[PDB]
Parts: sequence; C-alpha cells; structure tokens
Amino acid sequence: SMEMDEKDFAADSWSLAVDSSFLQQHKKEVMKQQDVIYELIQTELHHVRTLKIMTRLFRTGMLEELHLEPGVVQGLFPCVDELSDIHTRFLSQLLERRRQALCPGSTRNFVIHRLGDLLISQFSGPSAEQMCKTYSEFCSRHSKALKLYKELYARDKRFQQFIRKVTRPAVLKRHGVQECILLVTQRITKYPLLISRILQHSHGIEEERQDLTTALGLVKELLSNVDEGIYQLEKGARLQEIYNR
Amino acid sequence: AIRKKLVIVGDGACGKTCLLIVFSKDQFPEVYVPTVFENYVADIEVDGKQVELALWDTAGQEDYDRLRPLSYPDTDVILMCFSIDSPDSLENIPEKWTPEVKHFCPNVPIILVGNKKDLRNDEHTRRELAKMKQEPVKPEEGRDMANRIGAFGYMECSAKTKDGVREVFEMATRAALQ
Ligand SMILES: COc1ccc(NC(=O)CN)cc1
Repeated sequence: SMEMDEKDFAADSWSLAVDSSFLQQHKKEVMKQQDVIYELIQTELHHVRTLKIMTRLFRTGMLEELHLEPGVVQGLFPCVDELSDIHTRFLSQLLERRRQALCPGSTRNFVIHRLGDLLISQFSGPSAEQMCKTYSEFCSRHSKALKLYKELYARDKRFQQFIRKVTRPAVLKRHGVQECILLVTQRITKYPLLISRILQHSHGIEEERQDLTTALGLVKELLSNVDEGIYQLEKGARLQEIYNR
Repeated sequence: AIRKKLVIVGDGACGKTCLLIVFSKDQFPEVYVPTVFENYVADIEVDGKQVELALWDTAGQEDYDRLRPLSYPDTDVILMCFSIDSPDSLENIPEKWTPEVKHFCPNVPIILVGNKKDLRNDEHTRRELAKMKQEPVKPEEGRDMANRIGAFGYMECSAKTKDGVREVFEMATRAALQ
C-alpha cells in the first residue's frame, strides 16, 4: 500500500478517522453508516495489498532469484495478475468516491452518501463476468497451489531459504504463501456481510436503500455462480477419477 | 515457536466473528465492532510451549458448499460454535457441522464452544425464547452434545465480557499440540 492511503485508513473506524469537530456535526445513523463503508474500503485496501505481496514479493521474487521449473510459479499463484487488475480498479473507484466527498481544506473529513451505484457497477456487466471467471479458476486451483507450496518447501533448500527470508519481517506475520491464498478465497464471501450492514443504516434516502438492495442481490448471484463452477484440480489426477466424480 | 492453524465453524448467528475479534484485540471494541475478520496470528504460550496460532473464520461461507471447505486444509484444531441464546444453533451441530468437519478434517480435535453465555440470565432473551416454547441452552445440554459428537471437550465463553475467552484459545492451542 501507499503511505497516503495507509494514513487515511489507519484509524479503527470512520468516527476516529475524521476530526472530532466534523464528527459532532452528524447524526448517529450517519456515523453508523460511514463506519461500515470505511470498513469496506479499509478491507479492500488490505486485500489489494495481499495481492501485491503475492505478485511482487513472492511471484516476482521467485522468478528473479530461483531456478524453478517452468509453470511452477503459475501453479503457486494462479490468476494473481487478473485478480490484482480487478481489485486495484475497484479500490481506485472507492478511493476516488471518498476523495470527491472531502470537504475543502481537509484530507480526512468526508461523507459517502452514494455507494450503491458503484457496487451495482462493480457486480454487473463485464466486470462481474470477469470476477466470476477469475474466482471460479482461482478457487478451483487453490488446493493444488497449497500442495505445490508444501512440496517445494520440504524438498527445495533454496526455496525454503527464500520463503524464510521474505516472510521474516513482522509486517508479513499474517501473509505467508498459504495465508495469502486463503485470504483471497475468503474475500468474495465478506462482501454480502459488509453490504447488508451498510444497507441496515442506509434507509434515509430511498434511492440509496434500493441501490444497495440491488447490489446485495448481484453479489449473491455472483457468489452462487462461482460456488457452482468450482471443482478442485489435483496434480496427477487421472481422467477416470474425474469422470467418476 | 511452532505454527498451528485454528478454524472456527458454526451457524451465522453463533458469535464466531465477535469471539475472534475480542481475542485478537484482547478487548471488546468500545467504538466500533468490525463486521468481518480477515485473519490473525496469535503468539500464545501454553504450559511452557510457544505457539504461533493462525486464526480463521468461516463467516459468510455458510451458504456456499464448495467455497467453504477451502478454509479446512491443514487445520490443527476446530472450534465448533453455537450461541447459548439459540437452541436452534445447537441442533444444527450433530448432523450438519459435525459430519462436514469429520470428512474434511479427519482426526482433528473439535472443541464445542457455547458462545454468549451472558445471555443465559438475560430477561429479554428469556422472554423472546419463551414465545417459541424455548429456553437458553443449559450447561448439561452443551456438555451432552459435545460428548455425543466426539468433541475433545466442551467450553463456554462471553465475547461481550471477555469471560472464558483466553481459556478457550489456550485450550485450543493445547489440543493443536497433541
Ligand atoms: C459441503 O461439502 C461437504 C460436506 C460433507 C461431506 N461429506 C459428509 O459429511 C460425510 N458424512 C461432503 C461434502
């Protein structure tokens, strides 16, 4: 992550991020709505960061320092470039919505009143098809990535030294290779939880309540489609085991 | 320090997310209670042994039968949660959660945890449950379910007051070490 966005999302909540004299000007319901919207953007910022650790720290580090067999790095980090593209674009949209809402003379005081339309756009049309295709491929390659990781760590000395070196810093404590893969797989099922709670506090404007209800429906349709498109790949699985599923 | 992995399972309203949040912060948040939990690696010392215990939640995965099992690989200990204010969450333990965890995590110890124990003597909870001919889960009902499903043990806690929270995670660490 970049320092500017890290500082903007350093506080535990929107109510602790904004100036107290700005907080005091809003009703309790607005603060409750803004605290959950802040959590959605803060967790999206962290999820994009998880994907950068996978692409730049792990994947690129292995290509530039190790002599792994071709197709091994792809097997460890399936679809990471596509995932990074989808979420970096989504994060850019969320951060621009916050930036446009800042008060003049402030880099921290804002209120996001119109999130629903952005969520409908993200979870419909081509961007939704790309998310469905990418997570169906990623989640079907999840178990294979973990087993390939475990094999390499146990049998390859230079691979083990590389892993131990780049994961030693305290800021990587929660972000080992297997942890990053599960963090990515679990990301998509966090969205309905966050959207339902934002909706709970968005009844003040009927257009917004309707848009968030539509977005919630679209996320659920996407999740059902991904869930139905998963079948775990296994290295060395025979055709007979596959067609006898 | 040895690395161990813990996963919490249970129904949507069982309090699993709040339990992980309170333990990882060592506090019930006074300003904002997070909606979700990403992951955490706790430094725990139990009975003289240092362990790095990675914590994972299954919240949001309850309706997705092919995404949810992806949380289980290499799990060392399962916390199987129910809410004491929800006798219905206890009834889903033996024939939904238990056969699933036994299939994907064979031989992994399961600790059955009764969450929200503070609601057992809450009058609003007792009134609401009495409308559906129900009462808060009794300690013996929790112990008997844990005995029946082959759980390693039975424990109770309150994420709201922190009572019993540290003990659940210290015991889970001991189960993961066996
Ligand atoms: C949702 O995913 C599954 C959950 C359980 C099973 N198998 C059994 O529970 C066997 N008693 C298989 C798949």
